Amino acid sequence: PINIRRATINDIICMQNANLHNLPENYMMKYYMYHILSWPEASFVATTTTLDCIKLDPTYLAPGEKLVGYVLVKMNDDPDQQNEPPNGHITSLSVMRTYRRMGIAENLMRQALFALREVHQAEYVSLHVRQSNRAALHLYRDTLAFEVLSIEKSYYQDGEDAYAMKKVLKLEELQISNFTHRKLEDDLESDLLEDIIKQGVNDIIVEQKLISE
Amino acid sequence: KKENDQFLEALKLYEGKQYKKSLKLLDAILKKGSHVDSLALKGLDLYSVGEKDDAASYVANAIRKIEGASASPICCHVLGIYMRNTKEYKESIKWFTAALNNGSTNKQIYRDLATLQSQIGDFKNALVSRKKYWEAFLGYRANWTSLAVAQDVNGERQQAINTLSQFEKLAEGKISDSEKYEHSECLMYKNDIMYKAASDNQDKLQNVLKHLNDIEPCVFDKFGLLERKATIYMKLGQLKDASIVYRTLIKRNPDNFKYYKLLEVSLGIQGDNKLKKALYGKLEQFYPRCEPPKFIPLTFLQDKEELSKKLREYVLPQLERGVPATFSNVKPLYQRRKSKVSPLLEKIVLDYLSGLDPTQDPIPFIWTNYYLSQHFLFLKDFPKAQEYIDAALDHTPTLVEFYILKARILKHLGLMDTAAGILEEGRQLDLQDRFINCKTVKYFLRANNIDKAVEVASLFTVEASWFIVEQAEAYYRLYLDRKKKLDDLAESDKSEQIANDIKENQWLVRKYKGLALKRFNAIPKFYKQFEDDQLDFHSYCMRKGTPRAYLEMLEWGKALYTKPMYVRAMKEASKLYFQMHDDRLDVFGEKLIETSTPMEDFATEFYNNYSMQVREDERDYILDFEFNYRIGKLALCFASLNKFAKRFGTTSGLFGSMAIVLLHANDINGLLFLYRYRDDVPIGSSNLKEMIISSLSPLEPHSQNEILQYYLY
Ligand SMILES: Nc1nc2c(ncn2[C@@H]2O[C@H](COP(=O)(O)OP(=O)(O)O)[C@@H](OP(=O)(O)OP(=O)(O)O)[C@H]2O)c(=O)[nH]1
Repeated sequence: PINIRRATINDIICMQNANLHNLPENYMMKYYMYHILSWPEASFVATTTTLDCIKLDPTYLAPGEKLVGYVLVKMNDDPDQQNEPPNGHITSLSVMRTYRRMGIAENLMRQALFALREVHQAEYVSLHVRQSNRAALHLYRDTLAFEVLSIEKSYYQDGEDAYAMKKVLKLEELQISNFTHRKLEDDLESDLLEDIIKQGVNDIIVEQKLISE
Repeated sequence: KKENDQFLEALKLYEGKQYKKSLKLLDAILKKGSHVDSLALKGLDLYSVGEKDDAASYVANAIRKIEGASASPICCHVLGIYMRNTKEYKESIKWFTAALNNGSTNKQIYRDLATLQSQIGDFKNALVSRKKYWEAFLGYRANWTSLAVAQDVNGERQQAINTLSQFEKLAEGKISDSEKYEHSECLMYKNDIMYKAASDNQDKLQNVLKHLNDIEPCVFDKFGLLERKATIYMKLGQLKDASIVYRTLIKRNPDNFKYYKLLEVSLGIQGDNKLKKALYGKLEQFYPRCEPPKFIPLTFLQDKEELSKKLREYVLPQLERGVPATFSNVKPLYQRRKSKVSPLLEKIVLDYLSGLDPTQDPIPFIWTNYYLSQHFLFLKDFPKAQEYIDAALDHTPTLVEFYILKARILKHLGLMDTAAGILEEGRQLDLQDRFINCKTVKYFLRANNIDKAVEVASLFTVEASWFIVEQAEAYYRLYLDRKKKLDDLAESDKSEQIANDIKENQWLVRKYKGLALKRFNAIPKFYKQFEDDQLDFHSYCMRKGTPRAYLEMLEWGKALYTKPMYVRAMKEASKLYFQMHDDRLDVFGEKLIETSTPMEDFATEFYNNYSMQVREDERDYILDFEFNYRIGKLALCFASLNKFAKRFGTTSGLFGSMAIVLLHANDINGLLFLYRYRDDVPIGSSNLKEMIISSLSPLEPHSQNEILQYYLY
């Protein structure tokens, strides 16, 4: 199965080797280090995992633990904008296409957005998406509720239109537990195992598989 | 005195990054030649502008003309800078300190020193420089953070905690909004240090807890703080308390497996299948879309009918949605509970396939066939693996996943060119998919088709380290093949044929062997640069206020030469060096292939750095054995043999095989180790080879072939 957790510097060599880049390998490594050592609470990865029950591939952090996705995140640190409100930037959202249809991109983004609001009191996040892919559009506008402000024309290096998107960040709305159902939740107080010993006949019936011989 | 003025203008110019204009003034002072520091500055100027060969000459010159060892503070400083640019960090340290020893008043030299000393691992002296800088500049928080960090790195945990407490006092009222983050990090960092120091002491741990509770309002890393809090409760034996925190962590990220397993431990149910079943049924209600509540039970259920139902509920909905990774998601179960889970999933998925119409349910259809192909490939049933992937391809030939899997099958069958060719069909589906481009490059390299690999990768026309190591291994295989063609190639009218051919294959052998060594050697160069990439962060992390991340980076730095790619390059490259050592009795790397010191070459470029960093419980003892064996240090060979047995027992065939090679001075690998030491230990040799072949029977075709060609050459 797939695990979601915070990125650490121990993830960056695998991030580097997970994709071909146009920049040189040492530039990328320094770039990854700059992110993870500047905003060490903002970035997240998705990996496979094995649980307790030889051409070493460069994307394994550990046996049975392969990097399959990540979201690399930063706060605004342009000197030319030192008087603007704290905002967040998604430097990179990257999920292996083979690991599609498992909600990975959404889960990474949701952790990123919450961390941005909670750790850095970021007020908004801004971003652009190629007019080409509706999957990214659907992810940001629909699933994640980004506002589509406008369409910046010929925005990309190769001349493609971009959607300009922005999301105002509000801690109460970004709370992860808002998105667990498509709605019971843990009250963080009651006993979880309370059910097992209830004596009502309907309890005895439904909780059948918990009574041993 | 007119010269000193010119020099000083030059110095200013250099500092203003105006190198060519600075050089003009120097060329003039030198045209009039004895001038030590105009020599040094010219050196630094030439370096700044690309003239590296000349820069070195001028620098070396200035340094010869410095017999007294007493140069001017400015000259010393200039040399310090030059040495740092060329990455002679120890040299840079000597010059920078000489600058101060000769009366420099630039306090910034201490900051430059602290960086360099931290970089070479001299944290005792780095701490001295941090103290000296800090006392000159008590008003900058970054200097307090670096001093505390330097203290912690030297083991002075109480001192580090005390330094952080001091700054807290200074800042007690003057924490701007611009400063809340750094403050947050320094509070958590202090908690870290107090936490380590507390060890298992209950009273100390209780203080770490109250501190953590006091800082919480000012700490923005809630994840870090909750994890710390739970761990403290555990160490205090306050399990119910820890379980609340873990449930709090799960609620913040219900997709992180780790918190669920810690929750089990905190409830005392890690060994109770019934209670865990209850816990996960409960969590499943809170987190119905998340993996852990659904997957963890697949890991422990023993009742067949119960396990089968939960497996069905986990797998079938994924097949229905057409999830490519369905099999990957359950693979750990096939790995860890094979006998139990495998026949259950086989029936579940065959039954599901039975009820699908390819026309009305095409997505479930093809993805179910895809799952089954992986299922049977994993169990080594190749005809079935082929049939199920074929059913998917025949139905929908435009999905690249089907080609990846078809290629993997053929790769297991040992048909490397074919495997590459199939992936290359997948690639043609979308030439803009970089990920498929890269797997294709790799497959062609595995087939030793370097031209095609380079060509495919040149669509995005810089060397990646993974590419370079795959290319090295290809060259090595090509080397072995050319050598074998040369050995098998060993009247007068065709005795002109074999004559030129030998001469051709002698060339290629040297070409490939040299190219393999050159490619492998590039890997330690990458990793040394990763190490060097820490340089900026000794200061920068202090300025940014991320001391905890900085300490994680230092741990990463101390593990670089134990990383998977580095270790892979080191183990493969050893084949060559060890050989060259035995047999002993630059665009193509000929200079590397004709070394007089293969073993000192290996140790210097690969083995020493790995040896310094590797943990004893991760050491390759066979490598140590083989290495010291050729170094004449048989004492270490015994140590290696012993420490090997003390981990794997002495039943291992490799264990027996190894002991003998030292004494003289069925199980496949054991028989093999003996073989590559047949010229030193008296074996059947020919009866050993026949043994090694009889053992090959069970393994998959690829493993058979690889051994027959490149291990029993
Ligand atoms: N560093 C490291 N690497 C690991 C580990 N386990 C597996 N790998 C590698 O990841 C790739 C996937 O291996 P498998 O899932 O066993 O599948 P495969 O060999 O049949 O392709 C393989 O490299 P590959 O030959 O490049 O795979 P492929 O691209 O041909 O599929 C394998 O060697 C591990 O614990 N650590």
